[PDB]
Amino acid sequence: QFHVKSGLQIKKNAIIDDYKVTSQVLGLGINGKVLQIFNKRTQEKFALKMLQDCPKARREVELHWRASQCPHIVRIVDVYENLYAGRKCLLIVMECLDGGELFSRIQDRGDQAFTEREASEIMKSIGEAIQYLHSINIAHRDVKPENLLYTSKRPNAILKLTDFGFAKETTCYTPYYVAPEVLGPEKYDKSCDMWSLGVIMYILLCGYPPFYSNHGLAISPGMKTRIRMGQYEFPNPEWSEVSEEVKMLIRNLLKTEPTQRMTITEFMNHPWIMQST
Amino acid sequence: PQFHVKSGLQIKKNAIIDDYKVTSQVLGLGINGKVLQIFNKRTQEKFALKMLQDCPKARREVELHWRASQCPHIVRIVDVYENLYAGRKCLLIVMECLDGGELFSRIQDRGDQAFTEREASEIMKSIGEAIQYLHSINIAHRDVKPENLLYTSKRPNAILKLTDFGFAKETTCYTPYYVAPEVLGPEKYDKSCDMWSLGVIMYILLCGYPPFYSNHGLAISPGMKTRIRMGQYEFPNPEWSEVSEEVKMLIRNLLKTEPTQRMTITEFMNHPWIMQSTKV
Amino acid sequence: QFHVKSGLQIKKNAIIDDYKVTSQVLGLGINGKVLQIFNKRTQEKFALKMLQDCPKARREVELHWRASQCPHIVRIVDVYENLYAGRKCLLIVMECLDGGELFSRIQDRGDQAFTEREASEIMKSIGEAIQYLHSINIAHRDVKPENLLYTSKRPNAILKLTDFGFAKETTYTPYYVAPEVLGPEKYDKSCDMWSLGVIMYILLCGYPPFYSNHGLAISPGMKTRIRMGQYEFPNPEWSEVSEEVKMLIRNLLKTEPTQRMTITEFMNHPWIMQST
Amino acid sequence: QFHVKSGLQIKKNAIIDDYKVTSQVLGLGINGKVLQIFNKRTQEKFALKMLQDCPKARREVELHWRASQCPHIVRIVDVYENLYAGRKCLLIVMECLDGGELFSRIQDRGDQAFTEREASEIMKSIGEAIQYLHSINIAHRDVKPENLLYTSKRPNAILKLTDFGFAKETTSTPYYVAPEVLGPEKYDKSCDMWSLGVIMYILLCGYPPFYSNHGLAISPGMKTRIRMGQYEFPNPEWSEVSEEVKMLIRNLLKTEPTQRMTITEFMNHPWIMQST
Amino acid sequence: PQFHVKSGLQIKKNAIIDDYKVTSQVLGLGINGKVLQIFNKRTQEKFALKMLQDCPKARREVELHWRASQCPHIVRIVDVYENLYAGRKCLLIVMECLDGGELFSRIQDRGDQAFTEREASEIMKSIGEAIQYLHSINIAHRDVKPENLLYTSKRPNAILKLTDFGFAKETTSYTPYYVAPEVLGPEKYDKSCDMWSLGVIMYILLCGYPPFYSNHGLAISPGMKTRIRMGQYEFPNPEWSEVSEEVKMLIRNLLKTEPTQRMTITEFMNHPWIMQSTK
Amino acid sequence: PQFHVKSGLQIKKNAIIDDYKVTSQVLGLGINGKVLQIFNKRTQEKFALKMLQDCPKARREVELHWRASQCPHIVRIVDVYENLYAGRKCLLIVMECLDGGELFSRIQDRGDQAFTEREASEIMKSIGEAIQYLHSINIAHRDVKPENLLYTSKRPNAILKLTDFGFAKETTTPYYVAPEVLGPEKYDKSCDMWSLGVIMYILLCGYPPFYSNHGLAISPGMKTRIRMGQYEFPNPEWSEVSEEVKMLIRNLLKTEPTQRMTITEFMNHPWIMQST
Ligand SMILES: O=C(c1ccc(-c2ccc(Br)cc2)o1)N(Cc1ccccn1)c1ccc(N2CCNCC2)cc1
Ligand SMILES: O=C(c1ccc(-c2ccc(Br)cc2)o1)N(Cc1ccccn1)c1ccc(N2CCNCC2)cc1
Ligand SMILES: O=C(c1ccc(-c2ccc(Br)cc2)o1)N(Cc1ccccn1)c1ccc(N2CCNCC2)cc1
Ligand SMILES: O=C(c1ccc(-c2ccc(Br)cc2)o1)N(Cc1ccccn1)c1ccc(N2CCNCC2)cc1
Ligand SMILES: O=C(c1ccc(-c2ccc(Br)cc2)o1)N(Cc1ccccn1)c1ccc(N2CCNCC2)cc1
Ligand SMILES: O=C(c1ccc(-c2ccc(Br)cc2)o1)N(Cc1ccccn1)c1ccc(N2CCNCC2)cc1
Ligand SMILES: Cc1ccc(-c2ccc3c(ccc4sc5c(c43)NC[C@@H](C)NC5=O)n2)cn1
Ligand SMILES: Cc1ccc(-c2ccc3c(ccc4sc5c(c43)NC[C@@H](C)NC5=O)n2)cn1
Ligand SMILES: Cc1ccc(-c2ccc3c(ccc4sc5c(c43)NC[C@@H](C)NC5=O)n2)cn1
Ligand SMILES: Cc1ccc(-c2ccc3c(ccc4sc5c(c43)NC[C@@H](C)NC5=O)n2)cn1
Ligand SMILES: Cc1ccc(-c2ccc3c(ccc4sc5c(c43)NC[C@@H](C)NC5=O)n2)cn1
Ligand SMILES: Cc1ccc(-c2ccc3c(ccc4sc5c(c43)NC[C@@H](C)NC5=O)n2)cn1
Ligand SMILES: [Cl-]
Ligand SMILES: [Cl-]
Ligand SMILES: [Cl-]
Ligand SMILES: [Cl-]
Ligand SMILES: [Cl-]
Ligand SMILES: [Cl-]
Repeated sequence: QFHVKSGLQIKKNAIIDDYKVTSQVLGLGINGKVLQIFNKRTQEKFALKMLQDCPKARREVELHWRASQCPHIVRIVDVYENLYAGRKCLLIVMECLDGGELFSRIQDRGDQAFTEREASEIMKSIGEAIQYLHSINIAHRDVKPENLLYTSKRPNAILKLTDFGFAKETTCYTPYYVAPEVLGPEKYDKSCDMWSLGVIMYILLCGYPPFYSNHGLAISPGMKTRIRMGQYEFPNPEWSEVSEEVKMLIRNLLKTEPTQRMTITEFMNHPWIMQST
Repeated sequence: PQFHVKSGLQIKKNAIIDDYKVTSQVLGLGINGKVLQIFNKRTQEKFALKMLQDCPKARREVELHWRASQCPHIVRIVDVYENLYAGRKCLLIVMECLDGGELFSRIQDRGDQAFTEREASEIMKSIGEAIQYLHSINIAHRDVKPENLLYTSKRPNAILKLTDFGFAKETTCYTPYYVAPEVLGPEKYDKSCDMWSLGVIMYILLCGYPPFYSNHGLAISPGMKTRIRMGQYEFPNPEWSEVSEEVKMLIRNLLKTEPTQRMTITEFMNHPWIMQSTKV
Repeated sequence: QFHVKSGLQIKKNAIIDDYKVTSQVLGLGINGKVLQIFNKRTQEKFALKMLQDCPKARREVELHWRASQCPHIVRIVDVYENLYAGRKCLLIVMECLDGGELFSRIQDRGDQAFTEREASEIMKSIGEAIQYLHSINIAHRDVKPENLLYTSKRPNAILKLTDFGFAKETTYTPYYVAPEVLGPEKYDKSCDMWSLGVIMYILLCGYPPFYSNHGLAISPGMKTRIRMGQYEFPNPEWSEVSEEVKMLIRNLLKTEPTQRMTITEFMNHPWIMQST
Repeated sequence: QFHVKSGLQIKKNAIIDDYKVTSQVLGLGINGKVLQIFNKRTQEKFALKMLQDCPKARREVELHWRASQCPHIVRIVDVYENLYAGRKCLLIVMECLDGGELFSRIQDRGDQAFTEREASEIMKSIGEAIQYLHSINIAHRDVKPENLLYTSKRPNAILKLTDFGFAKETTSTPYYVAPEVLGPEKYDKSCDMWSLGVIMYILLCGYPPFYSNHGLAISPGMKTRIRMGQYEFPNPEWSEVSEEVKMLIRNLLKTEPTQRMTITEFMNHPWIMQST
Repeated sequence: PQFHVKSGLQIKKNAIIDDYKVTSQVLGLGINGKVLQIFNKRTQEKFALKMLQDCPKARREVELHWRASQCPHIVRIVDVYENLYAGRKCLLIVMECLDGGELFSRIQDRGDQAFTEREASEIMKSIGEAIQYLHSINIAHRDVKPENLLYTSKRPNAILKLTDFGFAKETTSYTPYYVAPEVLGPEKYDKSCDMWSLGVIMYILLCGYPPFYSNHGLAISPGMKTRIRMGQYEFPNPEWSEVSEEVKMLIRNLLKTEPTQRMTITEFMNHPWIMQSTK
Repeated sequence: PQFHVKSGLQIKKNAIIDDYKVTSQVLGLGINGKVLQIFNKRTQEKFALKMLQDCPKARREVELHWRASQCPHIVRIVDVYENLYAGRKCLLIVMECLDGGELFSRIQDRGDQAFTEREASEIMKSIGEAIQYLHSINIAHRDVKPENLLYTSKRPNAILKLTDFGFAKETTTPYYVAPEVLGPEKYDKSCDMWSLGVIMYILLCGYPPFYSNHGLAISPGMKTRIRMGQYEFPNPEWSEVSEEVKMLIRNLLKTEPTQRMTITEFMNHPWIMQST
């Protein structure tokens, strides 16, 4: 169900005319740091992402804007094109997400990890952001708990997808019978986002990832070949009481062949995900 | 024919629904999009909305229509919006309403009767004013046909306006006084197809039927294609008996199969038969 | 002992020497209109498709000829190469299919729709035409009710696939060579399988799995529902429908063409072989 | 208007099975000599053009065949593809044109030349062959007295266009589509119109509008006179010649091909129309 | 119009100062170089010298001009020298002197009075003779204007001569009697721009002002440009009232915006209004 | 030298005549367009308008001028409009007025008298401030000359400002990275350094270091004297001129651009800094 949304109007006035820009770093993005800023008129707190103008920065702003129209993606308040040291730069003003990352909520749990009902609620809210992106032909390509931020510390807080630094747009017949591959032959794979959901889901349940380096390295040749081969297990200490329904859902998202992988529509209609209502 | 400084196109980014109430009543069907009926939320005034999915062809239609819009004989653009729908950008052209019906309708209403040389000269002058403006700003409409010329109102003082820039195309070291046109701006003869269309419309106004058609009611047939390529048409005596040598020769010059042999819009607008209905 | 079919012999004499060509339009094809003609000697009625000679017309005639050798594809009687208006043209003489299209038989049923046994018999006869094409490396690419015509109005009438206007040709130790090593294919046959899934859905309920909500021919919503695989089996009509046929439809309506069911798997499915 | 014509069926049997091929040369074409042959069964005399098979020979046969369907172009009886010295060759069997070339009837008249009435009739029959070719998108490109032969010596003989050695195909909202939008011309039919202007001039006085002053075949002066459009109507011969035909010639001898008269305009000109 | 055997161009290599006295008095300014006043050392006679730096464009101007020089209506080249000056090769074109002033001066001197149809047809006929020669030898001048047409002397029997081949371009890269022009030589450039220039000069001769100009006295304006492309000009009634429809139709045919619709030089030279100059 | 956050260029689309009264009084002539006198309709304030037809070179002038405009030594851009005229897009640059005259007018008014080392260093320092800004933001003006340096007012507190970006061009471990590794230069800023050397020479004596002996605009001799580096400091005028400024001129008039002095070295030279 889609509606008529407004287009992006890039403001050209200096951002300092409207906002007080502090040097408090709220976070670090793929293509730029996120600073804490304040509206000069309302005194309201906002987050500012600073990108040097270039084709990759123009893509991030453009794709984030189209996605922003969804309650599960971090809202863009304004976008400014300003000059600094004779170089153009894009300044994205976004809403504040003070509830912390999903990475933090995961670390705070530790070895305790989450229940199948707690994990299905988290996965359903991540899946709502992915279903929106995929429905508007956008693959996030960097879905991880560090990029999913809570709006507030409250128990009614919304989990929001952020950082479109790696995002990519993924795009003579009778309408009723036209096959999907005939309509839009895919430029990029959304299926990499499905693999990320499988990785996050596995972590939510036991507290560790399905693939890692045995000696705590960031990446190792062994970790790479285990990913390529699909070499992972559900260790018995933590995975003992976990249902074979969620074990099979993870198996379908961690399929090494992207065309064998589960789609976002299938994931959002899975009983284990829909249990949350 | 004097030019002035006109404003550039400022595409509005706010959602069109903030300013207008968009109805689903289809006012007409364009080359690249349907025209719907909308209402200004503040003034309650009725407007027409053309919806195009953003792409290079849609950007061309909006850009060329805007430059042409600056003429009283082309449908006026009130505003242009760039909005999102289904995660895709789209251009929404708000235009004035043309409730007087198409010139095609006024043509079927006349049937076998057709129009007089004074009535046709009236109509052809107003189409020619729209074409003279486009050609003067290096734009070839490329789809000049009665289904695209609409009347502003049903009144007898209504203006005939050119619409739909779905096929429009832009057509573009010496002493200024003496420089030949081909030296200034070399063009690929896109404008001359608009001159051919005037010849076809002129022929239909004077007799009720077209110079070229398929004998067995087909939409297009190989025989009809060869008749256009060869320049095989006639002025059947029942209807063309009373028609002057002057307008028959004007039609012969617009229906020249060789585009370089065809009459220009300046020559057409200065032809005595077209100037006969000119209020000096 | 040695099973071989004859090649296509394009006749060059004027078609009017052998047939009386009427202007009664029997139907409208992708690349040409079908006319009603009569054999001058036998007075028998035939259908004539007229194509202007060109590479696309030569492809339609060539692929339809190879397919014609199957009882489930409209038979070609003769092919003529004649001149008209100084242009070469291919005139395909075919058998008459007076039983009406499957589109008509579907519309005539309306909300009543078809039983699981009636639909499986229709699907099995469509599948026989597709299995033949795929076995000779031809993808039809326009499989829809409008291109499936019945031979006669009788209850023993055969459903035949027509119009090869979008058809396209799709093309170590022998025992162990994998299919992708022998003939690497474009992935054009799988769109025919999607078409079977759509026609099967329409048969069991009377409406398609994907349509524009506001009756449009095509809408951005309809496009994204196809790409996402957004369809359901509404409970009023799909209440008593078996989960066997629901699973068959799910496998043909897989958005990923490589995940889709092959014609061989479809023809060996118990619900399709239920017919016998 | 146009009708359904038969296509070309190239015979593969040896031509000597059906005809006796004599060595009497009937004429010399652009790409081959025309020999005198006889039907073995009927003893009837025919003309045979021999071309070595190649793309240019295939073009001549193909374009001549499409044109042959007109009473003003030399009729093709049969076309054979045979082998000689291990090379394929096309043998075109045509009807005999024993009435002599238009070149001969011109030379035989000499200084006497033709009347405006006689020249109008000749020009109308040449124009009928050109109107057919141009209507089917073929430019002959070698229109000249030597290529226009009479069927017989009788006064009711038909003048026929021959030799497609230089002929070339000129191509790849309905009511309002301009000609240049339909078929943008690959070649110029315009040069055949220039040739009609030259022949018409020769018919009225006995000499051409452009020639080399020192009897040469071609000279730099003759070339610049053609490019400039430098010709006149000398008073002894063109004194009593009407300004109607002088204006017709001026319109066909326009140096700018797009300014030149079309075949439709030529065939509807009162001076040409007067014959019938 | 017949042609004869002319001698080729022999570029002299001796220093020009061996044969001529070169003064610094500038006689005029050309597209590619200034025209100086020189004197033949032996005969003491007055000559004009164009100095071009040697390069492919200069070699083209000399080559093209040389071919055209073999005509009484084009400024004659007396000699061409290839010398070294400032360590660079250069071409020095010695031409005859045209002391009668430019046609531009004769036009300015008349002012509002302009020229009669008899006077204008004599001027136009002499310009047309230079263009007919160039077009016959496949050369388009491409800068035909009153400033490039100079008179031989101040006398009333003076000949008008075409000068400056700075923009000139060569326009070229079956049965003889019947071969069409487009089959012989298909165009490399169009001569028809020269025909447009004749139409403009003819309009100025008959009335005193051009058919196309900038309304605010600018050298060139977007309005002037679109008036040219469109073919937007008129024959204002004060001046064009008594002007014949024969010469107005001649101007209309030369100012056709479509070059293929435009009149050829042969048609122009055989037009009764142009031929009237010799009854 | 510190940089700050500046606003980007917002090209206005409304007709300029809605906000300004455009007069035909020509204030000056630029590289790509004439500068006219205009008045703000609301404030009645006087402004300068440069009119350029939209094209890549015009878009470059506006874009580079805008980035440079952020410096007090470059003519300020008030607004930029994109309007239509004769169906063609055009860029209308509204700038502040510089009514104090060009540096050129000041140099001509001095004549043979010339300027002392102290006032010539003051002029050079203010030109160098505009060049230091451009070079710091990777822009080479490429047309630095007294005609393009205008005074804001006739007052004694007037600022000398650089104008006309008609020839301007963009020229593009942290502690240890060499400049050539960071930004390898696309064009050359060093031609602006040569221009400062020429202007400095003129200020001190009244004539340029390179000129045509026979008063020509440009001559082959003048060209080879520039390429060779053939100039001198004639004794009448350059007798009491310091060897410090003679050496500064020698370093800016180095024929090899890589041997030439940078803007940072020029701005830190004692003779330039003497002004304070
Ligand atoms: O990288 C990880 C790792 C553990 C938890 C997480 C983790 C990663 C992202 C998120 Br968001 C949230 C958790 O990553 N490794 C590999 C490794 C090897 C050697 C030294 C360091 N690290 C890992 C470490 C310990 C375990 N176990 C100890 C507790 N009992 C069960 C198994 C499993 C994997
Ligand atoms: O299509 C047309 C047609 C007639 C009028 C118009 C027409 C088209 C667009 C506009 Br906007 C306005 C009129 O089109 N045909 C061909 C055709 C033939 C058979 C069946 C359907 N159509 C046509 C019909 C009759 C004639 N006549 C012959 C001469 N005597 C008068 C009648 C001419 C053309
Ligand atoms: O287009 C179709 C349509 C219905 C049936 C078919 C159809 C198509 C091909 C064949 Br072969 C045979 C049937 O198409 N629409 C959309 C539409 C909406 C508005 C106006 C026109 N069209 C449609 C309409 C109603 C339903 N409902 C039926 C009862 N349950 C709830 C949904 C479903 C689809
Ligand atoms: O070529 C021809 C020529 C004459 C007749 C024909 C001719 C050509 C094709 C056909 Br099919 C039928 C006749 O061609 N020349 C040139 C030429 C010049 C000198 C020597 C040989 N040839 C020619 C000869 C005489 C005249 N004159 C006739 C009387 N008035 C003065 C001019 C004109 C042209
Ligand atoms: O440029 C010219 C021009 C007039 C005459 C000539 C001229 C040019 C080349 C030659 Br070689 C010989 C004469 O040029 N302009 C334009 C212009 C407009 C405004 C200010 C400056 N210039 C001009 C044109 C027409 C008129 N008139 C209108 C019609 N009635 C008579 C007066 C006046 C001036
Ligand atoms: O062009 C110049 C010139 C002198 C001053 C300027 C000048 C240039 C730019 C600015 Br901003 C401001 C002044 O230009 N010439 C050559 C020239 C010669 C003849 C006629 C025109 N031009 C020049 C003239 C005289 C001298 N001198 C030699 C040394 N003793 C004093 C006189 C030097 C050069
Ligand atoms: C009190 C308080 C605490 C935290 C925050 C907060 C922190 C980070 C972001 C944010 C809003 C948007 C975005 S976007 C983005 C971000 C952030 N952080 C880095 C990564 C995930 N990438 C990105 O693009 N709000 C606000 N207020
Ligand atoms: C009461 C009432 C009756 C009719 C109309 C009316 C109908 C169609 C259009 C129109 C205004 C602009 C345009 S533009 C355009 C159009 C139309 N129609 C289809 C085709 C010709 N193409 C186009 O671009 N106004 C409005 N109100
Ligand atoms: C009495 C009677 C009633 C109907 C028919 C009848 C109608 C359509 C076709 C047909 C035979 C072959 C083909 S082929 C073909 C066709 C048809 N129709 C259009 C589309 C589907 N495309 C095609 O290629 N027979 C014959 N006789
Ligand atoms: C008694 C008798 C005398 C002459 C002829 C005769 C001579 C030439 C041709 C001909 C028939 C066809 C063609 S075709 C063709 C031809 C000829 N001649 C040469 C050139 C013009 N080129 C061609 O293609 N018949 C027949 N019978
Ligand atoms: C007393 C007196 C007054 C004038 C002249 C005089 C002036 C200019 C030229 C000339 C001879 C040849 C050429 S050629 C040429 C020229 C000239 N001028 C500039 C332009 C038109 N371009 C050129 O190439 N004679 C001679 N003597
Ligand atoms: C009363 C009064 C007197 C003078 C002026 C005045 C003169 C020239 C310019 C100017 C403002 C900007 C620019 S920009 C520019 C200019 C000028 N002049 C030509 C050259 C240097 N190039 C350029 O780009 N103001 C204004 N008001
Ligand atoms: Cl490891
Ligand atoms: Cl027809
Ligand atoms: Cl919908
Ligand atoms: Cl000769
Ligand atoms: Cl103007
Ligand atoms: Cl010098």
